[PDB]
Amino acid sequence: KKSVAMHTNYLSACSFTNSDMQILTASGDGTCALWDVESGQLLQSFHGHGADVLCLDLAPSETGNTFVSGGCDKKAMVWDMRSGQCVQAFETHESDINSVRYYAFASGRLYDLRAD
Amino acid sequence: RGKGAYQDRDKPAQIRFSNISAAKAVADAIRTSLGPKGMDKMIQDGKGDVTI
Amino acid sequence: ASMGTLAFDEYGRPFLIIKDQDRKSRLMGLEALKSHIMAAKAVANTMRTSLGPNGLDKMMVDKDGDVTVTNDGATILSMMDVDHQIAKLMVELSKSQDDEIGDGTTGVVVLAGALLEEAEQLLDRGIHPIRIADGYEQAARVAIEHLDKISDSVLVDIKDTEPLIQTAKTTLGSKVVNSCHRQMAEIAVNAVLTVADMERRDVDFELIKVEGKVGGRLEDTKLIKGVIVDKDFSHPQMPKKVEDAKIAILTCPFEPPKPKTKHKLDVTSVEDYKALQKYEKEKFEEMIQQIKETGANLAICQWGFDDEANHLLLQNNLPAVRWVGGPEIELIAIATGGRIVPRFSELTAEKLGFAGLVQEISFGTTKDKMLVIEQCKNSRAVTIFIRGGNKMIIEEAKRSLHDALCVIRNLIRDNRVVYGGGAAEISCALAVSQEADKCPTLEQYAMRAFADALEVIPMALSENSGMNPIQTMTEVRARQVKEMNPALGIDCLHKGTNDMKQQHVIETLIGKKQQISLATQMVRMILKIDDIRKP
Amino acid sequence: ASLSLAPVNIFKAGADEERAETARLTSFIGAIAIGDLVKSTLGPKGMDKILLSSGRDASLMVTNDGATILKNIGVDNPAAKVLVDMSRVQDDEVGDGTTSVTVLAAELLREAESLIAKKIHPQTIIAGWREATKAAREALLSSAVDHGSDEVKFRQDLMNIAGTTLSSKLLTHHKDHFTKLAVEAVLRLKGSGNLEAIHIIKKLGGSLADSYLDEGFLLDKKIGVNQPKRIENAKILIANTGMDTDKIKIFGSRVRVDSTAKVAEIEHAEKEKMKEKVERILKHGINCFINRQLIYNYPEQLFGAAGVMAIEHADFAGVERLALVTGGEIASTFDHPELVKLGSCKLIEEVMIGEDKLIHFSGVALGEACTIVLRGATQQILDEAERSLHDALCVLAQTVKDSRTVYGGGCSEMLMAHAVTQLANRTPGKEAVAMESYAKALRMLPTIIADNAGYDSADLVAQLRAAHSEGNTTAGLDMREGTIGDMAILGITESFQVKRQVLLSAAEAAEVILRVDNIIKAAPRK
Ligand SMILES: Nc1ncnc2c1ncn2[C@@H]1O[C@H](COP(=O)(O)OP(=O)(O)O)[C@@H](O)[C@H]1O
Ligand SMILES: Nc1ncnc2c1ncn2[C@@H]1O[C@H](COP(=O)(O)OP(=O)(O)O)[C@@H](O)[C@H]1O
Ligand SMILES: [Mg+2]
Ligand SMILES: [Mg+2]
Repeated sequence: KKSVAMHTNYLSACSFTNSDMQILTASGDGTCALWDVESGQLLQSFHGHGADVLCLDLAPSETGNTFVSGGCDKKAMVWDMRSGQCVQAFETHESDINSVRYYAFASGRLYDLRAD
Repeated sequence: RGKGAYQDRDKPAQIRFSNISAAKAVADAIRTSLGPKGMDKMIQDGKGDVTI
Repeated sequence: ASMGTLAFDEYGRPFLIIKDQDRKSRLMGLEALKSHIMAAKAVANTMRTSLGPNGLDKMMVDKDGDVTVTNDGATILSMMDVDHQIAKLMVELSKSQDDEIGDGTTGVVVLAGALLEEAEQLLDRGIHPIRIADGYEQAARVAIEHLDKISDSVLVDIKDTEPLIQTAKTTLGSKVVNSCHRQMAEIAVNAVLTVADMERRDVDFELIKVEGKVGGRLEDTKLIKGVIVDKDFSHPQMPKKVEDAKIAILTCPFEPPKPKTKHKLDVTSVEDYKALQKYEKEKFEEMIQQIKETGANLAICQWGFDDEANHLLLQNNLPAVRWVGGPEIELIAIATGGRIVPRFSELTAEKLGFAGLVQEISFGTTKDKMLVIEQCKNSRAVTIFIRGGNKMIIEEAKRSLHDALCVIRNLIRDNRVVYGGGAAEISCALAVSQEADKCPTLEQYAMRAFADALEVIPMALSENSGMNPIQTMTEVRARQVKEMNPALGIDCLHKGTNDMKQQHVIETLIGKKQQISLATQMVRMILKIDDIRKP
Repeated sequence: ASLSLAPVNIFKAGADEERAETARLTSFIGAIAIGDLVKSTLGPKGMDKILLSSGRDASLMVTNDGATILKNIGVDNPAAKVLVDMSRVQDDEVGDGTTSVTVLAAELLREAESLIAKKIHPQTIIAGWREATKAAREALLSSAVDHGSDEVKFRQDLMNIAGTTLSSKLLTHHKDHFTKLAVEAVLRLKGSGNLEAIHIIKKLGGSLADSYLDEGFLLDKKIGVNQPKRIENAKILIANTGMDTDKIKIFGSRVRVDSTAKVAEIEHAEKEKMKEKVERILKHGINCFINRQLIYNYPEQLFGAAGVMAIEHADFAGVERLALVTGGEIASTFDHPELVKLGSCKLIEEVMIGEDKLIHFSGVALGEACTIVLRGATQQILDEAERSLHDALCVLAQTVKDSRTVYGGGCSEMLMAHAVTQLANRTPGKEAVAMESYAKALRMLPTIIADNAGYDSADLVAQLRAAHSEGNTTAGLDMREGTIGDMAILGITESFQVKRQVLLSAAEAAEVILRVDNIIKAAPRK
């Protein structure tokens, strides 16, 4: 097992990426983190989203480059590995999104990426 | 002339005194462990770890 | 009079009719009407202090602690946490007025409250509420006919926008942007006129993008005949400014093609691996060359792309931006005159949009960048970029400019205006008063009460401006009766004259008609209700 | 009647409502409390604050910055929220003036409370304040002086502005050294406004005077194992490629064979692909290689055998800064060596700063990116030094953008207030009283500046007012001894943009808060 345990705060969700090479983690401070299983280095930490993240979803058709994160900011915001930026965000949710399902993705309100 | 500024607010003086008191307390706490005749301290963490 | 009924039978046996009837409340008859009238009066009296140029603001705090300082009545009532059902009816009435017109969301509540306040003393004298509602409907019909009679027409030509500017200024005069009043009116009028189906058809607000960023000043708010995006050039080393850009809009990520169906590509030999690697490299090179062959100077995607495509775009002098949203893609395509191409193989020169200037804009010591597309040929989309000293005034400016755009849209739909400042209400009250003198006396009380309720707007305007309400209203009414001039209103700004024609206080006739109609129907419903059965 | 004071209750449980008296009272109390809290940290003799977090981390920080003080406080008063947002937006627009704008808004709202007590309608106050703001802005613009033509005069103005900005912070101990530091750092940007190109490294230990601006660049990354640790006349190649189990982006591809010999052959083919990638990179003729992403063991040993120093995991900011300082191009394909330019520097080596090892780029080609090393006795000292440098660099960059300068030390406030008083003296009605209160708040600003120093604020303010009314338009407070003097001679200058923004934002927020006559709260979730 990886059992890395490099984390100052607790882990709301530790979602293993679809690519069998790296893991995606989000701490209790609302910042997501990407770790390489082989090397162990933290590739990049995602700022913003001040309240703690609560769900992590990678892209379903492999494509280990984009993911969506939601937490207590009542936000549904999408990232990108190749730039480390919030490429897309949503505002419909208003209460501490618990779990998110990737279809577009349904979170608890079905969002569509092609039309925002 | 005579009297200068009144300095109505008393909080800054209290803050300075409290800061100095805390620093002096820390210095007095660790004074006993100074020099070749100084002696060690045993510190027990909340988790139960013990360090001398 | 409350809790329902409690009998437990005349034989002592249990008498249960409705589930949980012991913990359910009930109001019957006239007391329910009085409670509803009192609640509506409270709501209207809360609203009336934010009416007119001298009206004050309400500072709304939601459940999360976010603060919204605003003057829009519809916004205030929407953000107001009420529990009384009649208050919810008032909130829905304000929302209805906002949806139908966009302006006058505060006048409707005051008018309905005045109508119900008069209906209270009418009910106290033993008149059936249905008769009061019928009299109110008759008086509302008379007032609407009088408004149509005294209405005046304005020209909605693009060559002469002065009446439109004056109407927008009148709309904005009660908001916090009255410091930038004329500039705000100018940009609202130009934004509406730039994007509008000229043959008196609809105005599509989807093509008016209102964006606000903190910093700067209110005077820095400007109308941009293009699209403002919250993105930037993907590679940090591409130029920040492109002139005479030939824009290529794409919705295909600059990645190797991927079938939608579940697909597995089998590699069974070293030659297969080499062929796949060469296929990847050639796909990247071919897509970049296809983009370049059309002669485009700037490429816009929607789904982002990877490092190889980014460096190829930089290497070939092709500035590009990625992850542009769908609505922003549509706006860019509309403004630049270019089509949206779903894949590189369909990208031709004729599908390229054109922009006179594409620039990246900094915002001081904030690291944030925004893309600007403007100087198009015949751009059919506009962007209003609002700057301010804090987010709260930015939101207020957003809703104020929305009010101005809605008013100009109403002018587009119908070009008949009525002079405001209480002149319209006073003239309608006078018309109702003359009509009531000929009516049989039984509906006369309802019609006179309707006239008195209509007279509340000039009183509220006078009281907000510090003038004595009754004296000012009586003087203005006497002047209107003496000299036939339905343009005399309340001098809220103390300009020295009571004539709103020279003061250029202009209101759309459609707005006043909608106000009167909606208030009358809501009052009719509230009068028709006689029971409440809350749990 | 009233929404709350009615026989029938129209609200949910927990919802509240405050009418004119209560709304104005709460707004004024919140604004005045915020202004009093943030003040006393104003002027050269201002003091710092301790911000103790109540959370699990219990983060500790000492600061003189108004924006950071207002950010990290639990605020329930909505008007206080308005002022906090004002301070944050002021910080975003320009680096300084966060405390001044908040104090000005608080004083304006206090004067508004007095005027309301004097039975003056708030609309009249707002109109008078709009007129006063227009007059004060016109006067301040007319007083502005531009030195952007002469290079020596502009450099002197930049030095004075940096010194004035740093005078109120903890860096005032070594103001001269830190002023030289900030001016050199900003001038090295070659006109660009990119403040992210200046990297501040905080290393514990040493004195605060040990801080310095590196003549080249410093990177906090590591070198590979077998790669050289020292390169002279480096040929930099900055990349953003994979170099880590680099897989074909055809994610539907898989290896499906009938024997392990074919699997071994495919593995050798993958290794050969990586070797060919490294050979293509090396064909550029380079001595150093910086990749944004990770570099795995096989490319690491290939670079080591090639005798090329390869730096891995230099983040987006890192590769951008290296591109800015060395002139290289961030590449991702290496099929065209002649179309990619390479960064260059005289020497790269490893240096020790405290107990950590960093990579040093010396004799850089362009140098449009700076690394400032901060040495301090405590973490709080390092954080405050970083914040003070941020303020100084932001103000210097704004002055580079717009070279117009105005005199500080209360001179601009006195001039604007004198103009406002002149306007009010010729205006009839209560608007004159409103403008007089506006000018009174403008006076109160340097009054607080002098009070923080323990001086005789009343006498100094009276002398400044008399001098400005006489015609001495450059008179200002002299905090060295506590008299008045010529700000032009004494060299207290400020960015015209900063004071204009402070005045306009303060007036705007005061008008926004004053317009409120009712506060309605929804039921909180808790
Ligand atoms: N310059 C003015 N002079 C007199 N009355 C005005 C003036 N500007 C606006 N009003 C009046 O103020 C009233 C309120 O308008 P406003 O507050 O902008 O929107 P709402 O009608 O939703 O309250 C309008 O009925 C209008 O007649
Ligand atoms: N050397 C100086 N002499 C006189 N006044 C000064 C000097 N340095 C700074 N000030 C004044 O101190 C005021 C407060 O600046 P400061 O406390 O650094 O942050 P802020 O500008 O955000 O309030 C400025 O308005 C400036 O006029
Ligand atoms: Mg209106
Ligand atoms: Mg300062």
